[PDB]
Amino acid sequence: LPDVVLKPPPLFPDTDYKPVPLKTGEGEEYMLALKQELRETMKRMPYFIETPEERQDIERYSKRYMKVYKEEWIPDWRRLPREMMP
Amino acid sequence: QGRFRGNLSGKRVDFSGRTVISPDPNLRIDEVAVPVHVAKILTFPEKVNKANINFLRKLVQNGPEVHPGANFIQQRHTQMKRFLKYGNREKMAQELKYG
Amino acid sequence: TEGRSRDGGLRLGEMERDCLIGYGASMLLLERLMISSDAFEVDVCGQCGLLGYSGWCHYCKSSCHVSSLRIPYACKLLFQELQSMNIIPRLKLSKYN
Amino acid sequence: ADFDGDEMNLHLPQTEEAKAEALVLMGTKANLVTPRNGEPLIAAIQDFLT
Amino acid sequence: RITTPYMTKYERARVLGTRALQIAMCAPVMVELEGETDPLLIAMKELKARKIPIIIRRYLPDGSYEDWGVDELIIT
Amino acid sequence: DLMTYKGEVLGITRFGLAKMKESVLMLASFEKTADHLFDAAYFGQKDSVCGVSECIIMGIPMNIGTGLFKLLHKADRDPNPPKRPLIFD
Amino acid sequence: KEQFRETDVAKKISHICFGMKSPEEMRQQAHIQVVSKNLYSQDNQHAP
Amino acid sequence: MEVKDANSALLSNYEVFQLLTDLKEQRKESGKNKHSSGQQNLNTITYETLKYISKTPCRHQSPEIVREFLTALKSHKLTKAEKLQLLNHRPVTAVEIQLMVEESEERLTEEQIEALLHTVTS
Amino acid sequence: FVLVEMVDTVRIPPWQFERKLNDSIAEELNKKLANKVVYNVGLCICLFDITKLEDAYVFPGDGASHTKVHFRCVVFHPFLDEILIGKIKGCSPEGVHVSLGFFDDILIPPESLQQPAKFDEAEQVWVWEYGEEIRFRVVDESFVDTSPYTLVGSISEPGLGLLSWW
Amino acid sequence: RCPDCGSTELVEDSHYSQSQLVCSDCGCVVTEGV
RNA sequence: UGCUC
Ligand SMILES: Nc1nc2c(ncn2[C@@H]2O[C@H](COP(=O)(O)OP(=O)(O)OP(=O)(O)O)[C@@H](O)[C@H]2O)c(=O)[nH]1
Ligand SMILES: Nc1ncnc2c1ncn2[C@@H]1O[C@H](COP(=O)(O)OP(=O)(O)OP(=O)(O)O)C[C@H]1O
Ligand SMILES: [Mg+2]
Ligand SMILES: [Zn+2]
Repeated sequence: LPDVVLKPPPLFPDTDYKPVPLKTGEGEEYMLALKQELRETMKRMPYFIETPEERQDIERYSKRYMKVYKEEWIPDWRRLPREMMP
Repeated sequence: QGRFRGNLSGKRVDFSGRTVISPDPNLRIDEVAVPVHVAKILTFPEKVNKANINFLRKLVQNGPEVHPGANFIQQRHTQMKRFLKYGNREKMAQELKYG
Repeated sequence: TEGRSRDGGLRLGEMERDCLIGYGASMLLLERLMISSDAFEVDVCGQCGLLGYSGWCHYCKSSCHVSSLRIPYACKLLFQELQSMNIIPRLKLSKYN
Repeated sequence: ADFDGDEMNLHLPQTEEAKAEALVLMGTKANLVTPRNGEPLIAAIQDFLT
Repeated sequence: RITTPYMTKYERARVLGTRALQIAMCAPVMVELEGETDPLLIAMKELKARKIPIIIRRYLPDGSYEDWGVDELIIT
Repeated sequence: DLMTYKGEVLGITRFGLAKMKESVLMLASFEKTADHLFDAAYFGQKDSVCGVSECIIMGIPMNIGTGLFKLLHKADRDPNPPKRPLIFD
Repeated sequence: KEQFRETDVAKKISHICFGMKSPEEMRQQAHIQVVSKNLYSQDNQHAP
Repeated sequence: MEVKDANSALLSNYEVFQLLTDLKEQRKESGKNKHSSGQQNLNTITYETLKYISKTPCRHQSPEIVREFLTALKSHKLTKAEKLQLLNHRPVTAVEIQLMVEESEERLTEEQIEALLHTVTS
Repeated sequence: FVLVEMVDTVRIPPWQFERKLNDSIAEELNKKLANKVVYNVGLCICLFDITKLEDAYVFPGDGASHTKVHFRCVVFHPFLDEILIGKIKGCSPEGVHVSLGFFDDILIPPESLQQPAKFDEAEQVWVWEYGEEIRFRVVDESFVDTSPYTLVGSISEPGLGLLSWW
Repeated sequence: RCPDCGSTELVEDSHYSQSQLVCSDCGCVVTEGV
């Protein structure tokens, strides 16, 4: 008959097989660097819309100095339907 | 005997009794006779107010033995019940606060 | 309990509930079947809709959305049994107003 | 009932609102007639008709 | 103004119960009771005197509502 | 009329009762408890507390009877009281 | 000094939303894992 | 117990002083034993805030003076926070406006300070 | 100091019906929001006024009078740049312990921006010479119940000169 | 001990089919229901 | 199971 267990099995049981190490070479490193560059450059892209901040505490003279300025891309309204114009 | 039919739709309650019936034409149609024995067991919680303060004082002074009376007192501040069979019932009657 | 030898109380069967409904006495029916029989105060979490304990929801590991609620004990037993059957009743509470 | 050994139940409400609702809606004087056809059920019986 | 001007038995019962509970909870009396130790009797006296400060809020099935005073309604 | 308000004569049996009513708790309490409960769990049908049986089960005053309406207190008050004026604004 | 937190609210249940729980939600809801098939101990106290 | 807007409208210390005085007089005119025993933190906070506002120069203020000061500062294109601070502090010295008051660069002009002092002192 | 709009369901028992509804509502709201800090709002002082007060219901339960009241209340919540005047109610090695006058002992100015002669040797020494001013910097709140304070804020003391007191 | 008077005269006296441990000096109901 | 109604 099967024996009784006093404590539950470990949350992460150990395994004798480990993951195969990653492939090495200039190609993999270049792809990694390019993916990191894409991560870094695609957040500042106008397509990356951020959450509109709201509930400003007060208005100040330094506003014009701290006013975030960023160019906005103009969608082609010819291809896009009319329901998306502001 | 399921939960819906046995414990939700119809369930047992307290403050109730079951007794045999007998005829008595001397009572009104809207009146029913209750025995003293059952009357001393089924209790009703009355709130001490400015109107029935003296009646409840007298009921507490009577005690659980005499038919007109009470069995337990629950204070307004603390919810610790007090049994009237023990202790000085007069001191409890004199200290009946509103509520 | 059921029997007199067991110090049991009377039973308001389904027909008694039907009569009370026909009379329309809602408060009397509530006091009989809820207040004086199996009244209890449970703690329900307004986020997941599950039952908590001592003002704490072990599911979400929080206590800000936990609120007290009056309920018949048989109804809580039914909810627990249904949760045991994988039928999870999610309670969405709201103000009485 | 026929007073031949029948056991009847007697319940005591534990709330003023329930008490008032029982006295008003379930009052004996307010239910002298049945809702089936309006005929009066609470009337004279044997030893009263004779 | 479109509902029945008569005060139903259910409204009577609920108003009497609420007033009895309030009086049992140390509420002021507006009829100068004369040795009435039962709150329900005081509530019935206030109803017969038409001095219960309660306004019924009758709700229509669609959602509309209307207020009716106890002294404004008709009792039987 | 209750048997002929959906355009079809529906009987009082469990089938017609299910076709007419919508509350899950009432159908589960009447007949076919496990079947109806599992069907509702699968459909995820949210059941309201508008019916009478569910009000009795959950321990809340039923909508029928004295609970159809609400009561208001005739307290001495003044709706929309005067507001303190703002000096700085 | 002291934070404002509501003591009790007159919450009224609106409706019951039936559904199902995934094994992960079952693990999250549960507190302990039952793995012993026996009920009581070997000692004479027979503690669980 | 939710809030709709935590920054609905800013108010100076004079409004708070008037509200505290009104609450204090209504309390001493309608003092209740059980209501006071239930929560005594109200009395403490009210009295201590009133004493704090009394320690400040907030006294000798009236709605007409506040309106006149606001109308006088409206011509100085100053922000609401600056005038709020000037009214709550009532600076008698110039250094208080030169350095302590924020947004000093390009706003003092070395000539408007005299007008600000004459207005706040009047 | 700033006004805050709130909506509260106030429950008045039946033994307060002889009193005016508005006065009782104001008293209850003051008793419920006295010396308490509402999260992300600040420490409420007292009730300013009551704007909207709709019908008063009576539930079939407790039987009391429940009223949904919209009101405006005053709360102490700087705007991250307000200037205050407090008194030094102690001092610690890592930072002085200044408190607004009998208002709240929660202002903990960090000593990391004054001229480079800043240190506290536990003898209540404020600062080596070359009514205490305070410049609020940031607000911060935290919860309390986490098992079956809340307002400190940072204070700034720049080179204000202070010709009156060093 | 009794929570009100602090006495130790706690007796288990069933009052009409109601098991109740109550103080025997002042009558403060210590525990009730089983 | 026996009953009581
Ligand atoms: N003396 C006695 N006999 C009983 C009782 N209940 C059932 N029986 C007998 O057992 C037979 C029916 O058994 P059930 O009543 O179905 O037993 P059960 O309800 O499955 O048993 P439990 O689930 O343990 O209550 C009948 O022929 C009865 O004679 C009882 O309470 N007392
Ligand atoms: N199985 C049962 N279900 C419901 N009620 C019952 C049952 N058995 C008895 N009763 C109660 O007893 C009453 C039956 O009496 P009834 O049949 O009218 O007279 P009887 O027993 O024929 O007497 P006679 O033989 O005519 O002298 C009515 C009912 O309330
Ligand atoms: Mg018979
Ligand atoms: Zn949760």
